Amino acid sequence: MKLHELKPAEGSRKERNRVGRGVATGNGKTSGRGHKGQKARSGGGVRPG
Amino acid sequence: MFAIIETGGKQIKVEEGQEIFVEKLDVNEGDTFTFDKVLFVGGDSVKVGAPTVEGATVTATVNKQGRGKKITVFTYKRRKNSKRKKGHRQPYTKLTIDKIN
Amino acid sequence: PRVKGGTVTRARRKKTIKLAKGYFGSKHTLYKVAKQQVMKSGQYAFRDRRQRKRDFRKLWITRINAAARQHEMSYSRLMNGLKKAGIDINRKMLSEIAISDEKAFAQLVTKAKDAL
Amino acid sequence: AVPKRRTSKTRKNKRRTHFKISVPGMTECPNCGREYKLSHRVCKNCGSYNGEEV
Amino acid sequence: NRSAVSGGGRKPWKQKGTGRARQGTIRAPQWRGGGIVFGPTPRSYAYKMPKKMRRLALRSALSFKAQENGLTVVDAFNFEAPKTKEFKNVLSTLEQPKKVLVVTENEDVNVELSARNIPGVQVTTAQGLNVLDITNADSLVITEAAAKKVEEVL
Amino acid sequence: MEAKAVARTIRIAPRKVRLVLDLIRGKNAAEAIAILKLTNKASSPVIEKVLMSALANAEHNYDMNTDELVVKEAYANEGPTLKRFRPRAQGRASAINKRTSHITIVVSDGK
Amino acid sequence: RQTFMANESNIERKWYVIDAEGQTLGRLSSEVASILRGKNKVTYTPHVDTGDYVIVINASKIEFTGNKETDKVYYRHSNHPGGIKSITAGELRRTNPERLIENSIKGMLPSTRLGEKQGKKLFVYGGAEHPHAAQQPENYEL
RNA sequence: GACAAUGGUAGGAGAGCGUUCUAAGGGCGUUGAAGCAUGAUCGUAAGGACAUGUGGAGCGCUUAGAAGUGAGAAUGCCGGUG
RNA sequence: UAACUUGGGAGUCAGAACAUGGGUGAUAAGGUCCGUGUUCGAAAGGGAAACAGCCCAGACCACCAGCUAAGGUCCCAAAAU
RNA sequence: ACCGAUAGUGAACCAGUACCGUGAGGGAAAGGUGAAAAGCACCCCGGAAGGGGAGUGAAAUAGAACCUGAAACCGUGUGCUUACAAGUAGUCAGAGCCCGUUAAUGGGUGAUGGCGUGCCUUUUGUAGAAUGAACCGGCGAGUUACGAUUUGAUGCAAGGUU
Ligand SMILES: [K+]
Ligand SMILES: [Mg+2]
Ligand SMILES: [Mg+2]
Ligand SMILES: [Mg+2]
Ligand SMILES: [Mg+2]
Ligand SMILES: [Mg+2]
Ligand SMILES: [Mg+2]
Ligand SMILES: [Mg+2]
Ligand SMILES: [Mg+2]
Ligand SMILES: [Mg+2]
Ligand SMILES: [Mg+2]
Ligand SMILES: [Mg+2]
Ligand SMILES: [Mg+2]
Ligand SMILES: [Mg+2]
Ligand SMILES: [Mg+2]
Ligand SMILES: [Mg+2]
Ligand SMILES: [Mg+2]
Ligand SMILES: [Mg+2]
Ligand SMILES: [Mg+2]
Ligand SMILES: [Mg+2]
Ligand SMILES: [Mg+2]
Ligand SMILES: [Mg+2]
Ligand SMILES: [Mg+2]
Ligand SMILES: [Mg+2]
Ligand SMILES: [Mg+2]
Ligand SMILES: [Mg+2]
Ligand SMILES: [Mg+2]
Ligand SMILES: [Mg+2]
Ligand SMILES: [Mg+2]
Ligand SMILES: [Zn+2]
Repeated sequence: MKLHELKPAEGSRKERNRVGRGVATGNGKTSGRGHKGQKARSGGGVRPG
Repeated sequence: MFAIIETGGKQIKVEEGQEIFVEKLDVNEGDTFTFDKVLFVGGDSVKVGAPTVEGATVTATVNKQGRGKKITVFTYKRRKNSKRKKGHRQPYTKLTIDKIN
Repeated sequence: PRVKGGTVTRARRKKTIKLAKGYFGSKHTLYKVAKQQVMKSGQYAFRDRRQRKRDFRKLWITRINAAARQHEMSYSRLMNGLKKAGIDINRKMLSEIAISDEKAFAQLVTKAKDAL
Repeated sequence: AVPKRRTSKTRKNKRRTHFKISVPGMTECPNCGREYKLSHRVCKNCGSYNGEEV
Repeated sequence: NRSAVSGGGRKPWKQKGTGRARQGTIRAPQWRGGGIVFGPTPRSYAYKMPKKMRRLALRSALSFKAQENGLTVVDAFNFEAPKTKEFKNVLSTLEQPKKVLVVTENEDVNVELSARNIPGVQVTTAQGLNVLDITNADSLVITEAAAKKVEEVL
Repeated sequence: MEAKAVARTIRIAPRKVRLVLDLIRGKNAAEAIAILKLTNKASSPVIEKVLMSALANAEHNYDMNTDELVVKEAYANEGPTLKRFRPRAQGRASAINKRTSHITIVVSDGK
Repeated sequence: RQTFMANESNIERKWYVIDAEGQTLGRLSSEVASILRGKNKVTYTPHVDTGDYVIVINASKIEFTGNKETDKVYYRHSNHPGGIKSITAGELRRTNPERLIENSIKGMLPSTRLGEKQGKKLFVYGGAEHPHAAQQPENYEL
């Protein structure tokens, strides 16, 4: 292990889900929130209970 | 003398000294291939195959074995956020006819 | 670190315009209009790669029917006869025959009438 | 009184055919041969019209 | 951000009547000189491994050097005054590569200075011994004392 | 051979210059001078000075005889603008553009 | 690929003559339309006028089945309002039968550029004679 | 090799292209970098190279890390031109 | 050749026609409310001139190959005057 | 492992200026010649601006908002085509004319023919006469901290961990 040959173990690291970056991702344009509801808003939600 | 030969799922009309283009074949780039599903024979001596002419054939010489022009498959469905883009180079095999029968 | 969106918009858009080369007016100079007409070209070609087959089949059919009518037959009775006889040459090769030399087509016809 | 659609370069140019101006009613002055002038008008240079200075 | 950006407060134009968009402040992100939406904020990235895992890292690194033959034990260093020319002559007489890590029991000012100005060469003292250091190195030169001190720690 | 002369930052607008250049393009030089000197448009003096400059510096620098010359390409390119404001009613402004031109005139002997 | 396409300098547009003494116009005009488009040639190629010419003769002697000559009607319209004109097929057979056959065949041809060209290859005469023997035509029967 | 599956919205899962910076390594560059423009180029896709003109000084490549990480729409904002 | 159990993540709570058994209505509505099934939604293609919902049928890609479905075979417009 | 002139300070420049408002107050735009000024002696056109040659310079195709210099936009020249034709403007087929490539089933144009009602949003459902966008370019939207939960990884294991 030199600094030009680095490699983690398998499946330790995993790439962040970026959201609202085109429709080909399955999380573009609504970002996994659907259409037009209280849950579809910034801060949108209720108390947990 | 022309002939009609069943190859690549389809039929082709040939002449001695004709350059054709067929599907990919398990064959190399300068070797010889032989067509055995001859269906028809033309010229002065016409003879019909039912389905094929018995034992008649066509020998031919391979020249190139390569990949065709690159069509772009793009499909599109409107106001539903759905597209594909998928490319395709369909292979071929170029032959140069030598003899009929 | 900051990211200026340099070079990538312009590349991706130029590529689309050069696909739109040859189109009318602003469809070869703008990006939005060219993009959307390029998508139309894609779907249209997807279906034309199918239409093409049907078209040429109808063409082969029409020519063969004309030749059979010259030989006092119809397409239907012709292809039935060839089927019964057993010969498996297609419409394309039949058209090419009927065009290039009439003798061999007449011979096919007599074979079919024998079939019937 | 308000257009719904922009006027393409094609229509703009098809309309701007007849807007041009023409070659004027030009001729030579025979007092000086060259120095072309307007017909039925005085020559600015020669001050002439049918031979006579003006 | 939207809030720290020297302006705003004024509603630039009215909510209705104009054929202009809804707007609430001239410093919103959609604007030109507007505030930024999330962006970065000051942070630390330092995190933590357990003691046993970090000691393992040291052992693994040194084992890698010793398997790669980048380990060379010298009796000692004795520099009555610092001299880089003399230290590089030493490194030549020991036939070392360019980029190498050097270890002592203690500071050893004279040798630290005699190698302070060489770019490929780095110095540490067996309690300042780092994975980054001994992996940014093709060889490792250590004294007998420091070797035993590492041995008895680990 | 070729000679040119140019005039940059001209106050007249190109749509109003090109009308005249369409009368000069591809004609004898004296003919073209007369066209400009007899047309009552206001760009025609300016075009004339560009032209006579071309004939002058052809006769001078490149050494061509003024007689054999014709106007090979005479073109006008958009220059800058000067953006101005004409107050229309009810507090509304309306923009004005004092457009510019780059009158170029290129002269040849036919070879 | 291995298909022929027809071309100018590969077409022989022939002339035919078709008499219509005791014949019905639909069962004539279909054949004539096939002739005009080129449906009866092996070199049929749809982007070309591969077809032959036709000369319809004794069109004043044309036959109608049933009471069409009093109940079949040729409506048309001038783009002014109330611009309806109507003519019974019989009265048009009396006045201008050439037009009658022409329109019957042109409704049986396509309505494109090429199709109109193909319609221009038609010639109709209510009489029994014609000028167009300069190009040595031929009789056709069905 | 045999056999099968492969329409798809909200949406869930996975494998990836690219951008800016950084560590290490190996490298290119005034005999001409990036950038721009042109092309009939490769890849299953995002996208990558090669040439030529311009240009005149920085830039890739491998592995890994971190993000101000990708725009066609918000009566979006700023500028430019119609 | 599916099912169930545990746990992570969701979205959905505006539905529509057709056919059918029924209510309401006027044994009216492309009406409305329910049960059953299909299609669309989320499904292109072929027929019905055109026409989400009707009939046939479910597109990985290519092919100037062949058999068929509904529907059709005088011409437009492939194929039986 | 901060920006790099639409960023970063509202302000890289004579900026809390210019401008707006009675007033409190609000509040901009605007960077780059070249190594060096060696910053175009001189002749010609022109009233001048501006330009063409000459000469400085490696370079003026670096000549004063003077590094590079995209797109929209405006034009000039020309190869193929177009004045009986009903067009989401294309795609598939296709002669003819013109040229000659990252030389491989070549490029441009396109007589004519078949098929074919834009994108987004929102909708049971939109060609829609429902919404939005004049075009072009830049800018512009799931992030960070602190805890919790589950999954993956690794370390020690009835111990682990600060
Ligand atoms: K379904
Ligand atoms: Mg989805
Ligand atoms: Mg979108
Ligand atoms: Mg929404
Ligand atoms: Mg809702
Ligand atoms: Mg919701
Ligand atoms: Mg679609
Ligand atoms: Mg951007
Ligand atoms: Mg505030
Ligand atoms: Mg307030
Ligand atoms: Mg408005
Ligand atoms: Mg800011
Ligand atoms: Mg006022
Ligand atoms: Mg499928
Ligand atoms: Mg799928
Ligand atoms: Mg997901
Ligand atoms: Mg962003
Ligand atoms: Mg209702
Ligand atoms: Mg829905
Ligand atoms: Mg069949
Ligand atoms: Mg038919
Ligand atoms: Mg600023
Ligand atoms: Mg800049
Ligand atoms: Mg410049
Ligand atoms: Mg014409
Ligand atoms: Mg119509
Ligand atoms: Mg077409
Ligand atoms: Mg609209
Ligand atoms: Mg925009
Ligand atoms: Zn005079």
